[PDB]
Amino acid sequence: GSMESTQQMAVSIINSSFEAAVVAATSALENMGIEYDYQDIYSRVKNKFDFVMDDSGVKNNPIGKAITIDQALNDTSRPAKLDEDVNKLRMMLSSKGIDQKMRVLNACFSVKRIPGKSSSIIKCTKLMRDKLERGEVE
Amino acid sequence: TQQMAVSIINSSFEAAVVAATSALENMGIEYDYQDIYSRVKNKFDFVMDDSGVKNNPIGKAITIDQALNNKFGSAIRNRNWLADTSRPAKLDEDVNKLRMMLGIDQKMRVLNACFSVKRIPGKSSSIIKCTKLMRDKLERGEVEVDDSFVDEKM
RNA sequence: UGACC
Repeated sequence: GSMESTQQMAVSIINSSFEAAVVAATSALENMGIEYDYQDIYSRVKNKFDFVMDDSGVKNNPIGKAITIDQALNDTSRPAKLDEDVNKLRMMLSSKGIDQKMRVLNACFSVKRIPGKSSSIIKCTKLMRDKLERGEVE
Repeated sequence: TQQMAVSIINSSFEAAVVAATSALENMGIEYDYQDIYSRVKNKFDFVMDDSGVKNNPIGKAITIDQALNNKFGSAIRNRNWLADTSRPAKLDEDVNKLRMMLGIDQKMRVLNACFSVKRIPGKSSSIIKCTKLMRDKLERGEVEVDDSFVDEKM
Protein backbone atom coordinates (compact mmCIF):
# COMPACT_ATOMS: atom_id res chain seq x y z
CA GLY A 1 0.00 0.00 0.00
CA SER A 2 2.97 2.25 -0.73
CA MET A 3 2.56 2.23 -4.51
CA GLU A 4 1.60 5.92 -4.47
CA SER A 5 4.39 7.19 -2.23
CA THR A 6 5.59 9.66 -4.87
CA GLN A 7 2.14 11.12 -5.56
CA GLN A 8 1.48 11.50 -1.84
CA MET A 9 4.77 13.29 -1.37
CA ALA A 10 4.16 15.47 -4.41
CA VAL A 11 0.78 16.68 -3.13
CA SER A 12 2.34 18.00 0.05
CA ILE A 13 4.08 20.58 -2.15
CA ILE A 14 0.72 22.07 -3.13
CA ASN A 15 -1.00 21.52 0.20
CA SER A 16 1.85 22.86 2.34
CA SER A 17 2.19 25.91 0.07
CA PHE A 18 -1.54 26.54 0.55
CA GLU A 19 -1.21 26.21 4.33
CA ALA A 20 1.77 28.58 4.31
CA ALA A 21 -0.36 31.19 2.57
CA VAL A 22 -3.29 30.93 4.98
CA VAL A 23 -0.91 31.33 7.91
CA ALA A 24 0.84 34.29 6.30
CA ALA A 25 -2.44 36.07 5.57
CA THR A 26 -4.26 35.43 8.84
CA SER A 27 -1.12 36.12 10.86
CA ALA A 28 -0.31 39.45 9.13
CA LEU A 29 -3.84 40.79 9.65
CA GLU A 30 -3.66 39.63 13.28
CA ASN A 31 -0.36 41.50 13.79
CA MET A 32 -2.14 44.60 12.42
CA GLY A 33 -4.75 44.22 15.14
CA ILE A 34 -7.46 43.82 12.51
CA GLU A 35 -10.25 41.36 13.28
CA TYR A 36 -10.91 38.75 10.61
CA ASP A 37 -12.79 35.51 9.99
CA TYR A 38 -10.47 32.53 9.56
CA GLN A 39 -12.79 30.79 7.09
CA ASP A 40 -13.08 34.00 5.07
CA ILE A 41 -9.33 34.50 4.65
CA TYR A 42 -9.00 30.72 4.15
CA SER A 43 -11.57 30.80 1.34
CA ARG A 44 -10.01 33.82 -0.40
CA VAL A 45 -6.56 32.21 -0.37
CA LYS A 46 -8.03 29.00 -1.82
CA ASN A 47 -9.94 30.92 -4.48
CA LYS A 48 -6.80 32.65 -5.76
CA PHE A 49 -4.37 29.77 -5.22
CA ASP A 50 -6.63 27.14 -6.79
CA PHE A 51 -7.32 29.26 -9.85
CA VAL A 52 -3.65 29.81 -10.64
CA MET A 53 -2.17 26.38 -9.97
CA ASP A 54 -5.30 24.38 -10.71
CA ASP A 55 -5.87 25.91 -14.13
CA SER A 56 -2.46 26.39 -15.73
CA GLY A 57 -1.65 22.73 -15.48
CA VAL A 58 0.95 23.11 -12.76
CA LYS A 59 -0.78 20.61 -10.43
CA ASN A 60 -1.80 18.17 -13.17
CA ASN A 61 1.82 18.42 -14.34
CA PRO A 62 3.52 17.74 -10.96
CA ILE A 63 1.08 14.98 -10.16
CA GLY A 64 1.57 13.46 -13.59
CA LYS A 65 5.33 13.26 -13.04
CA ALA A 66 4.80 11.79 -9.60
CA ILE A 67 2.59 9.14 -11.18
CA THR A 68 5.19 8.37 -13.84
CA ILE A 69 7.62 7.87 -10.99
CA ASP A 70 5.31 5.65 -8.94
CA GLN A 71 4.73 3.36 -11.92
CA ALA A 72 8.46 2.90 -12.43
CA LEU A 73 8.91 2.17 -8.72
CA ASN A 74 5.89 -0.10 -8.69
CA ASP A 75 -0.13 1.75 4.19
CA THR A 76 1.57 5.04 3.32
CA SER A 77 -1.51 7.28 3.43
CA ARG A 78 -1.36 7.98 7.14
CA PRO A 79 2.36 8.84 7.07
CA ALA A 80 2.09 11.64 4.51
CA LYS A 81 -0.87 13.38 6.10
CA LEU A 82 1.17 13.50 9.32
CA ASP A 83 4.12 14.74 7.26
CA GLU A 84 1.91 17.56 5.99
CA ASP A 85 0.59 18.32 9.48
CA VAL A 86 4.16 18.72 10.73
CA ASN A 87 4.77 21.46 8.15
CA LYS A 88 1.48 23.15 9.04
CA LEU A 89 1.99 23.17 12.80
CA ARG A 90 5.61 24.40 12.47
CA MET A 91 4.46 27.31 10.30
CA MET A 92 1.48 28.11 12.55
CA LEU A 93 3.85 28.26 15.48
CA SER A 94 6.51 30.13 13.53
CA SER A 95 4.00 32.87 12.65
CA LYS A 96 3.20 33.42 16.33
CA GLY A 97 6.79 34.22 17.24
CA ILE A 98 7.78 30.75 18.41
CA ASP A 99 10.73 30.19 16.07
CA GLN A 100 12.69 27.00 15.45
CA LYS A 101 15.09 27.29 18.38
CA MET A 102 12.12 27.27 20.74
CA ARG A 103 10.30 24.44 18.95
CA VAL A 104 13.34 22.18 18.61
CA LEU A 105 14.52 22.55 22.19
CA ASN A 106 11.05 22.35 23.74
CA ALA A 107 10.35 19.18 21.77
CA CYS A 108 13.74 17.65 22.55
CA PHE A 109 13.86 18.38 26.26
CA SER A 110 11.75 18.40 29.41
CA VAL A 111 13.06 20.66 32.16
CA LYS A 112 12.14 20.58 35.83
CA ARG A 113 12.52 22.85 38.86
CA ILE A 114 14.04 20.47 41.47
CA PRO A 115 12.41 21.49 44.84
CA GLY A 116 14.91 22.38 47.56
CA LYS A 117 17.63 23.40 45.11
CA SER A 118 18.73 26.24 42.85
CA SER A 119 19.09 24.17 39.69
CA SER A 120 17.01 22.45 37.03
CA ILE A 121 16.72 18.90 35.75
CA ILE A 122 17.05 18.32 31.99
CA LYS A 123 16.00 15.08 30.33
CA CYS A 124 15.94 13.91 26.72
CA THR A 125 12.55 13.10 25.14
CA LYS A 126 12.11 10.34 22.51
CA LEU A 127 12.70 12.90 19.74
CA MET A 128 16.08 13.88 21.17
CA ARG A 129 17.00 10.22 21.60
CA ASP A 130 16.26 9.59 17.92
CA LYS A 131 18.42 12.55 16.97
CA LEU A 132 21.31 11.03 18.95
CA GLU A 133 20.78 7.74 17.13
CA ARG A 134 21.32 10.07 14.15
CA GLY A 135 23.21 13.35 14.73
CA GLU A 136 23.82 16.03 17.38
CA VAL A 137 26.89 18.31 17.27
CA GLU A 138 29.52 17.94 19.99
CA THR B 1 9.68 20.37 -11.09
CA GLN B 2 11.94 22.39 -8.77
CA GLN B 3 11.05 25.45 -10.83
CA MET B 4 7.38 24.46 -10.56
CA ALA B 5 7.68 24.08 -6.79
CA VAL B 6 9.25 27.56 -6.67
CA SER B 7 6.36 28.78 -8.83
CA ILE B 8 3.74 27.22 -6.56
CA ILE B 9 5.41 28.78 -3.52
CA ASN B 10 5.30 32.23 -5.10
CA SER B 11 1.70 31.81 -6.21
CA SER B 12 0.99 30.98 -2.58
CA PHE B 13 2.48 34.30 -1.47
CA GLU B 14 0.40 36.12 -4.09
CA ALA B 15 -2.69 34.44 -2.68
CA ALA B 16 -1.90 35.43 0.88
CA VAL B 17 -1.54 39.02 -0.28
CA VAL B 18 -4.76 39.04 -2.30
CA ALA B 19 -6.55 37.44 0.62
CA ALA B 20 -5.40 40.03 3.17
CA THR B 21 -5.81 42.95 0.82
CA SER B 22 -9.25 41.82 -0.38
CA ALA B 23 -10.27 41.05 3.21
CA LEU B 24 -9.50 44.61 4.35
CA GLU B 25 -11.48 46.17 1.50
CA ASN B 26 -14.50 43.92 1.98
CA MET B 27 -14.65 45.18 5.55
CA GLY B 28 -14.33 48.86 4.63
CA ILE B 29 -10.82 49.22 6.07
CA GLU B 30 -8.30 51.50 4.35
CA TYR B 31 -4.82 50.30 3.46
CA ASP B 32 -1.84 50.96 1.22
CA TYR B 33 -1.00 48.13 -1.19
CA GLN B 34 2.72 48.43 -0.52
CA ASP B 35 2.16 48.39 3.24
CA ILE B 36 0.09 45.22 3.22
CA TYR B 37 2.34 43.66 0.59
CA SER B 38 5.37 44.19 2.80
CA ARG B 39 3.73 42.85 5.95
CA VAL B 40 2.55 39.64 4.30
CA LYS B 41 5.96 39.21 2.65
CA ASN B 42 7.96 39.39 5.91
CA LYS B 43 5.59 36.92 7.51
CA PHE B 44 5.55 34.59 4.53
CA ASP B 45 9.34 34.68 4.04
CA PHE B 46 9.90 34.24 7.79
CA VAL B 47 7.37 31.46 8.11
CA MET B 48 8.57 29.51 5.07
CA ASP B 49 12.22 29.88 6.15
CA ASP B 50 11.90 29.44 9.92
CA SER B 51 9.58 26.43 9.53
CA GLY B 52 12.08 24.66 7.32
CA VAL B 53 9.08 24.11 5.07
CA LYS B 54 10.56 25.95 2.07
CA ASN B 55 13.45 23.45 2.08
CA ASN B 56 11.01 20.55 2.41
CA PRO B 57 9.13 21.12 -0.94
CA ILE B 58 12.07 22.40 -2.95
CA GLY B 59 13.83 19.34 -1.61
CA LYS B 60 10.95 17.07 -2.59
CA ALA B 61 10.68 18.65 -6.02
CA ILE B 62 14.38 17.95 -6.51
CA THR B 63 14.04 14.22 -5.76
CA ILE B 64 11.19 13.99 -8.38
CA ASP B 65 13.40 15.74 -11.04
CA GLN B 66 16.12 13.23 -10.23
CA ALA B 67 13.68 10.32 -10.58
CA LEU B 68 12.77 11.83 -13.94
CA ASN B 69 16.45 11.74 -14.89
CA ASN B 70 16.51 8.05 -13.93
CA LYS B 71 18.00 8.53 -10.43
CA PHE B 72 15.30 6.95 -8.27
CA GLY B 73 17.55 6.75 -5.22
CA SER B 74 15.83 9.60 -3.44
CA ALA B 75 12.33 8.62 -4.59
CA ILE B 76 13.10 5.11 -3.38
CA ARG B 77 14.18 6.64 -0.10
CA ASN B 78 10.91 8.57 0.04
CA ARG B 79 8.84 5.41 -0.33
CA ASN B 80 10.84 3.51 2.31
CA TRP B 81 10.54 6.42 4.74
CA LEU B 82 6.76 6.66 4.41
CA ALA B 83 6.56 2.83 4.63
CA ASP B 84 8.67 2.46 7.78
CA THR B 85 6.61 0.57 10.36
CA SER B 86 7.24 3.34 12.88
CA ARG B 87 6.80 6.32 10.54
CA PRO B 88 3.28 7.20 11.77
CA ALA B 89 4.42 6.79 15.36
CA LYS B 90 7.39 9.12 14.85
CA LEU B 91 5.45 11.82 13.00
CA ASP B 92 2.66 11.53 15.56
CA GLU B 93 5.13 12.18 18.38
CA ASP B 94 6.53 15.06 16.32
CA VAL B 95 3.08 16.52 15.57
CA ASN B 96 1.98 16.09 19.19
CA LYS B 97 4.96 18.05 20.52
CA LEU B 98 4.26 20.99 18.20
CA ARG B 99 0.56 21.06 18.97
CA MET B 100 1.17 21.23 22.72
CA MET B 101 3.23 24.32 21.93
CA LEU B 102 0.29 26.24 20.45
CA GLY B 103 4.70 29.29 29.15
CA ILE B 104 8.04 27.75 28.19
CA ASP B 105 9.96 30.86 29.29
CA GLN B 106 11.81 29.34 32.22
CA LYS B 107 12.28 26.15 30.20
CA MET B 108 13.81 28.11 27.31
CA ARG B 109 16.10 30.13 29.58
CA VAL B 110 17.70 26.93 30.86
CA LEU B 111 17.76 25.35 27.41
CA ASN B 112 19.07 28.43 25.60
CA ALA B 113 22.13 28.33 27.88
CA CYS B 114 23.02 24.68 27.25
CA PHE B 115 22.06 24.14 23.63
CA SER B 116 22.36 25.79 20.23
CA VAL B 117 19.99 25.09 17.32
CA LYS B 118 21.42 24.95 13.82
CA ARG B 119 20.51 23.85 10.30
CA ILE B 120 22.34 22.02 7.56
CA PRO B 121 21.81 24.00 4.31
CA GLY B 122 18.86 22.71 2.34
CA LYS B 123 17.55 20.60 5.22
CA SER B 124 14.18 20.94 6.95
CA SER B 125 15.36 19.11 10.08
CA SER B 126 17.68 20.61 12.68
CA ILE B 127 21.03 20.12 14.34
CA ILE B 128 21.48 20.50 18.08
CA LYS B 129 24.89 21.54 19.34
CA CYS B 130 26.36 21.22 22.84
CA THR B 131 29.56 20.39 24.74
CA LYS B 132 31.02 16.87 24.91
CA LEU B 133 30.42 17.16 28.65
CA MET B 134 26.72 17.84 28.12
CA ARG B 135 26.43 15.32 25.27
CA ASP B 136 28.03 12.52 27.28
CA LYS B 137 25.99 13.61 30.31
CA LEU B 138 22.80 13.47 28.25
CA GLU B 139 23.82 10.14 26.71
CA ARG B 140 23.54 8.71 30.22
CA GLY B 141 20.32 10.21 31.56
CA GLU B 142 18.84 13.18 33.42
CA VAL B 143 21.07 16.22 33.84
CA GLU B 144 21.09 18.95 36.48
CA VAL B 145 21.87 22.48 35.29
CA ASP B 146 22.53 24.93 38.12
CA ASP B 147 20.45 28.13 38.06
CA SER B 148 23.81 29.81 38.63
CA PHE B 149 25.35 28.64 35.34
CA VAL B 150 22.26 29.64 33.33
CA ASP B 151 22.45 33.14 34.81
CA GLU B 152 26.15 33.16 33.98
CA LYS B 153 24.83 33.12 30.43
CA MET B 154 21.95 35.60 30.63
C1' U C 1 20.66 16.24 -2.51
C1' G C 2 13.26 17.19 1.85
C1' A C 3 13.13 12.77 5.41
C1' C C 4 11.93 16.14 10.55
C1' C C 5 10.83 20.52 15.13
